[PDB]
Amino acid sequence: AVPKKRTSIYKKRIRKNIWKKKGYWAALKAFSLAKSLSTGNSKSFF
Amino acid sequence: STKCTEEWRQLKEAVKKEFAIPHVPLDQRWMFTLEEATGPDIWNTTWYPKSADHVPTDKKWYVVDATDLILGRMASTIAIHIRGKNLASYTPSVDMGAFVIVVNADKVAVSGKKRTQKLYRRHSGRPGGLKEETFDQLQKRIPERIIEHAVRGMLPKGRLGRYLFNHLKVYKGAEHPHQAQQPIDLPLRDKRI
Amino acid sequence: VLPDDFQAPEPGTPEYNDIINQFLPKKGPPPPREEIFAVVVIGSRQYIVIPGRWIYTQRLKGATVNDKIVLNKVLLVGTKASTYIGTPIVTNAAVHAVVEEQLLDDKVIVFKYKKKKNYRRNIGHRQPITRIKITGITGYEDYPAST
Amino acid sequence: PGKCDEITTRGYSISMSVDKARRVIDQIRGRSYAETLMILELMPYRACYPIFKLIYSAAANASHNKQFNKANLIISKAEVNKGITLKKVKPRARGRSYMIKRPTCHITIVLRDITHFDSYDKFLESLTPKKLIALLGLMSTGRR
Amino acid sequence: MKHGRKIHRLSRPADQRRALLRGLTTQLLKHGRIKTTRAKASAMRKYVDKMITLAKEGSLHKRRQALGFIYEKQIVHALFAEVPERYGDRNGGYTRIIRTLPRRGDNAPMAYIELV
Amino acid sequence: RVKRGYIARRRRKKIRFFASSFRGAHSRLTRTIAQQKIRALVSAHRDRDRQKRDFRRLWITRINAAIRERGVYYNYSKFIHDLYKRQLLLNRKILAQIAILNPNCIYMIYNEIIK
Amino acid sequence: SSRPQKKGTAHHMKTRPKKTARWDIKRGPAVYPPLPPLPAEWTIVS
RNA sequence: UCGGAGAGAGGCUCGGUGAAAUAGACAUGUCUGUGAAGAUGCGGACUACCUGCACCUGGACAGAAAGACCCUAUGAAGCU
RNA sequence: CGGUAGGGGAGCGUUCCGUGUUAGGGAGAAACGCGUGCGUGAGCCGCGUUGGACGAAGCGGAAGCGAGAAUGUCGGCUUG
RNA sequence: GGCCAGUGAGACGAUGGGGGAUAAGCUUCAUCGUCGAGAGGGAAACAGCCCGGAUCACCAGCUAAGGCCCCUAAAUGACC
RNA sequence: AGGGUGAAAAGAACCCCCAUCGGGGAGUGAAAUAGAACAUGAAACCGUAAGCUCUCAAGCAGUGGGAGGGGGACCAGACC
Repeated sequence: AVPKKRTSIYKKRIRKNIWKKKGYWAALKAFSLAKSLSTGNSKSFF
Repeated sequence: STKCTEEWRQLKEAVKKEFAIPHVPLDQRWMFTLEEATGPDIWNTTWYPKSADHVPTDKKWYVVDATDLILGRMASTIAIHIRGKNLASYTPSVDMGAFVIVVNADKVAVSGKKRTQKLYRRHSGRPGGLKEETFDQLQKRIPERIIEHAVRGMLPKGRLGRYLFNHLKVYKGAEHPHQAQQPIDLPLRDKRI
Repeated sequence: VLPDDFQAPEPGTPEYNDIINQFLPKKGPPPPREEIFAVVVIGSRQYIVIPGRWIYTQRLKGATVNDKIVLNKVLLVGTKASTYIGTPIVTNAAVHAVVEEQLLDDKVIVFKYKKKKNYRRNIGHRQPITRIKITGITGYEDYPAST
Repeated sequence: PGKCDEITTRGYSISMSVDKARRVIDQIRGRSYAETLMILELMPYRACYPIFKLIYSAAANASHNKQFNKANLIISKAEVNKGITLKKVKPRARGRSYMIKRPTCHITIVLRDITHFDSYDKFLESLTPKKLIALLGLMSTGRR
Repeated sequence: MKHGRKIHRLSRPADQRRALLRGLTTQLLKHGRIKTTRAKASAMRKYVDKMITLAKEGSLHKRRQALGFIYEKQIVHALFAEVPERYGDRNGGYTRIIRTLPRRGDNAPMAYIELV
Repeated sequence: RVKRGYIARRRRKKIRFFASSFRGAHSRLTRTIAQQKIRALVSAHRDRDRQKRDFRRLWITRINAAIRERGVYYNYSKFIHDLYKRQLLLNRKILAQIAILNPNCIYMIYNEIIK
Repeated sequence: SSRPQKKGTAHHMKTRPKKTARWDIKRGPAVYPPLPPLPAEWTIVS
């Protein structure tokens, strides 16, 4: 359970950039919702 | 603006033609052009090949006929061409070799009792998977793995013998589908086959 | 504080293409030295020598600067058509050379350490080398061996 | 310096973590003020709102310090750095005590108008370099 | 595995889920338009369609089951005097699930229930 | 008589500057910068003596592969048979260099070794 | 059983390469005839 | 035997806050052999595209903690 | 002219002191960072759109005088 | 002799033996070789086995031990 | 345990973002990259931009050779 050693700058920038790329994937969805929130007949967002 | 990428690309290719020089082949070649004696001292250092020396387009092509040829000495004389140790341009760090083609893999001779006693066993990672498999079983089943197993242990199994492993073209039929560079037959130096 | 402007001198672009196409390429001819080639033996080691070449070698026992020095220990002198295979030396041979100023080459850090047996030695070595420029090769017109 | 093109806006050490501010700041890089205006209206992050406050107070800065428009204005770099981290000695069982760090950011966002010349043709002229300083202000692949 | 278990259970235990259903459909019948989460929205949709069509046939048994389900007293008797005059001929589909922005603090997918 | 100093940082900054392009904490982290200076210098030793040995090996196999292109069984050993019997003192395996820079001249070498 | 396995440095006195052919021990290096001494390496020319 | 289903709190995902023991640097395969006699690091062969997520803990002689057992100290102390 | 434990000889560096209110220095000292330079090396010398007031060499002396290790120790910041 | 240190745990290999079970990479001695304190080459890897004693440079040559099919330098060398 | 903005608070009038904190102009100052966390600011650590390069690959991450590519260049053969 206890880690034997530490990680490099290598593997950490890989994992942190996979985390922040996983943050990248959930804003073109927000760009699509922000673009559909604009002028148009949409039956949502009262 | 497609003309930026296209026209500036052709300007970069244009100054690639203007600044840089081609690399002449090593055939009916003297020591130096008079430009080359002004350039680097490529004489007193050991000659190292450039990218225009190991192009896979103008490599040699060899065809043996493995009918009634013994396996291991054929594998060694295929190895000595698959490295490039019959060329004076032999550097053991680049791919100076030559493509070879081995037709008639189904009729490869062996000496003694190889056919019933020599085993091509293999194993996956888990225990109890060691596959009992003898020479006549492959030669009945898939014959072009015989020679392909003989010469794979003849080449330096790093990143570079793995690249010249693909130069081997073994076919079990009497005819090969290659008409690449009009493949000249392979020269032998082995008096005992 | 603004975007600056368009500037208006009303220029006309010269598209004659007889000045820029003269300016951008360069005409530089290599000097034709001659069609000759030798292999000298200096110290112990042999050098490919052609007339005009800034070679490096060993001699700093004694040799003055800018001196005119004949390297008469020649084997395998070769022209464009024929070479002269030297039974050991080609006779009456003379590679005229210019022994130039003496040099010290790059530092070769000879640092030795064994293991936990605590021993380490930083020393350095500047090999006393000599650069030689080549004038011309002569005295080589015996026993031709062209093929 | 780009000859008077960009607008640099710094930020206080705001009371949040640097890494989540760096995913929400690595989203909005390269996109202009309208797209970041509509995305940071609707991004589901708590680190979204001071970033949107600094973009809004950065382009309003770019329209009041300079005199630009909020449509031809792309985010240039938007770098987020570390700040001061507080230390919180929080007790935990079996007589132990853990340092819980309260992290702060340091946001510096640079904005970029297009103040262009848009020259007619490409063809090089190796004459009058004291005009070649002014005619070329921001281009690519500089030879010699 | 959940093959064919078509009950929609929330993040709450069973009796607390029943009280969430009854209270939220009660105040849904009180105000008409309401802000829920989407799981709570569909969970209101089934039960409030059951309560519109329950007092559609305004007998005493339907009124007593309907009064037994809904909390408030004076809202069941304001219901069967309203649903045959309004929601006759509709024949199902009494609501609308207009979604909105997520909630600040949870990123909870947040919905909005009509009566149409 | 306090003696706080800076000489460990110049002592250490020189070794820091030598350890460039060492791929990670061998290029940044001081307590490995030292032992990569050390192991890099002994790597320079053994690879220098074995670059003498290794280029000897390379010229041997290069002129062997040049001589074996005749087809008739003339090995590299027989080229030295009739390279020292016909008195050619010590061409120093630089005929493996002009064997590719001047292949007609090495054909003149070998074709005068035959006669 | 009672046959001892040959361990390290007893493995080295047994399995080292030994050229146990009485011919190949007799071999001395080859002798070529002596040559006249090579001339000077260089010469002062003034 | 011989398990099976269901309800909660965790676990999984999202949004907030956010540690810890550990850590020479880690570009951190399997078999087999060798070696301070139990090797990802040495040798030969075979096998493996890179990199995550969720579980399991066989190894890293895993973490702890200068072995309570054994012995040594011209040690300490209690007791007889 | 390999070298552990170890012995001897010769040197570099640091801060202060004598020369010294030294030469030099807001026309940029010390610092910090840099080298296509020199040394057997400890190091010197030179260059800096950074910094802003001190301080060399030579000939000498004195040390809280030189760091990679002490489950060292004190601050800072990582890993997980 | 003067001043002044370490060391006093050795290990394997050949021979001469004792203890053992002429068992142990076992234990104790006597002469010697190596390692310790010894790099390089051969031994696949591998302190003690063979050659061999590393001041340094060379993109020099000849050899010892050992090798000359390929991986990997040199003979798919010759004759019994 | 926590010292040092300037020489002098001359400590930022006024405009914009704006609930503040903060930020940008302007103004003071020789210096505002001396802005109150304020003097030189190094390493670990976290980043962003530019050049080359990694997704059939076994490696104490080097070193010797160096394919291909990039940069300034002047002893254009050199250097990184």
